[PDB]
Amino acid sequence: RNGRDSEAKRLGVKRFGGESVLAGSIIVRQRGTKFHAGANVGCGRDHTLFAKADGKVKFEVKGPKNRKFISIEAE
Amino acid sequence: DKKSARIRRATRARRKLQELGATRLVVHRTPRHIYAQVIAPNGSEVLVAASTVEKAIAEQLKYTGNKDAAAAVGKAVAERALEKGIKDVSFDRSGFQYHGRVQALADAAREAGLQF
Amino acid sequence: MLQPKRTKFRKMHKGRNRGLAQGTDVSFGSFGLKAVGRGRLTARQIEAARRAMTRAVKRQGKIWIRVFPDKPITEKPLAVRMGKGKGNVEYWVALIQPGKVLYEMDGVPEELAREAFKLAAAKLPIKTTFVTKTVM
Amino acid sequence: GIREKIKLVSSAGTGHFYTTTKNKRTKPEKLELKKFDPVVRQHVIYKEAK
Amino acid sequence: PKIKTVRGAAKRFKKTGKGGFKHKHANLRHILTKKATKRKRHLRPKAMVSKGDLGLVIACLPYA
RNA sequence: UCCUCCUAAAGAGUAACGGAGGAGCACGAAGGUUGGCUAAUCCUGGUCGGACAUCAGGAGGUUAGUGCAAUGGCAUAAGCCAGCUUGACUGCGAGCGUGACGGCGCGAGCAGGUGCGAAAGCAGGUCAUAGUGAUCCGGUGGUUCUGAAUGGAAGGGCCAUC
Repeated sequence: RNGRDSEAKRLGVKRFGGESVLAGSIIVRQRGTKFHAGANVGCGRDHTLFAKADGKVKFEVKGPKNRKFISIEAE
Repeated sequence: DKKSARIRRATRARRKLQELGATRLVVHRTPRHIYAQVIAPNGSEVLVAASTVEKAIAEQLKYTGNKDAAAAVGKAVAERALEKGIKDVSFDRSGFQYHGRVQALADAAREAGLQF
Repeated sequence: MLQPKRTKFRKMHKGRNRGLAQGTDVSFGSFGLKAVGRGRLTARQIEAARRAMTRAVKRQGKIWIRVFPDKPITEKPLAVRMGKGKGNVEYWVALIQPGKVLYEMDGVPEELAREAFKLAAAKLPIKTTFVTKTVM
Repeated sequence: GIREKIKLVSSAGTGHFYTTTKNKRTKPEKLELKKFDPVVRQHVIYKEAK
Repeated sequence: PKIKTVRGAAKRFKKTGKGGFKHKHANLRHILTKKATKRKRHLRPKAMVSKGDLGLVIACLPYA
């Protein structure tokens, strides 16, 4: 009675650390918030992370819970 | 714990101001000697501070830690900030209800030039 | 007939038996039977070997079983075409890698221990050897 | 799908309307939301209707 | 005989200056209550025919 | 047909009559904002009351909860309570993700007019991911856009919707 499946949602990181992006570009597609928005990064209703400014994207770990953050520096 | 509850209360506001990147007027209230501080957006340096703990401001008001004290400190921060140059700031409750002394300090500050 | 209780899933993938054994040392008794070859032992084989030693030692000493099946195996019924879903679970097997200690034992002389293990190994499908508890 | 669709008609003379859904079994009374009417470019009261 | 235009195609595609074709979006006819205003708003303007199916459109209406 | 996990070999994708489960909704509030709060499970004392109602204290730190299966996420709580409310708004939309295509998804910002707050600010539905059906034909309301001699009308077109 098996045989059912769902179409893959093509999640994952779209832009990796150290590459320039344009404002509004999608950086990470995720179900929850595995990565939290940092500086110049906005979070969508579906927890999508997009660039709010033009620059280089970088990843880092911050906070007491060592949770991962994505930031953008104007470079 | 009173402190733990207060920090938890103000964490969301502090984070919101931090990511917004704007100078914030932070006020600390106690049974005596209400404090006030102006913090740069990075959060690493204090632009200017005032309070009723120093004799320069504690030599006039009858008692520190009342409505009159809050107005004096709220006023005191004003001309200091205006003299420094910074005009616009974001008020931070720091987990204190914006009802009594905190409101009086803010009301004195806003009417003294630090509109926000 | 060792078998788990209320396992999470009825069926599981075939997998592979690559790698190397972890429980390679005697931990409970003073003598043990180490696995030299690689393969899988069914629940029936484990029961048969256990009965052989208990009779050999005449219920003297202690017996430790260091392997549990915890892996169902299916088998299609005779005269059944390929497909139409996974087969039904038939028996449970334990994957054995070289160096795995199968049974442990204590409370008997070394001489009597050797024959007891030899009888058990005669009813197992994998090459085995006799080992003694080491000091550290 | 017991929930059924309704029409919200602006209190102004304009014919603009909104469309939504509601459950008549639980909340049989009318709906009086205050929404924006672009024909007059003002926020007005919208009444439920068929 | 001269080629016959596909009349159904001629009622759904209009030719543009650079040889492209504009068509109406195909999800704004009915069942509109459950749709977000954002999706309905974006479907209102006319859109250009994709490259892959452009060749099919050319054959359907060789005259227009 | 659609959703979640595994198979799937640490980007994405990836088959089988392979292994497990769900959906064809619900909610004018379960939405928006402002203010406040922080579980499960155990130990001790206490009427009915008893292993398991409610009260007090202690260990515990989220094993709780999150309208609905699963995964990811959630203390700044996305979890729980209350006040005021309709941003579940209109016209757009830089720039991206995803598809052979039809299409689907995210979105800063601008104009108009609103709600909450002293304010910075938040709000273009709901913690996210299922709750859905192209085109044709026809119905309803608005709009002189058109209306085949002229002035109208019928019928079409455009917009909203069935």
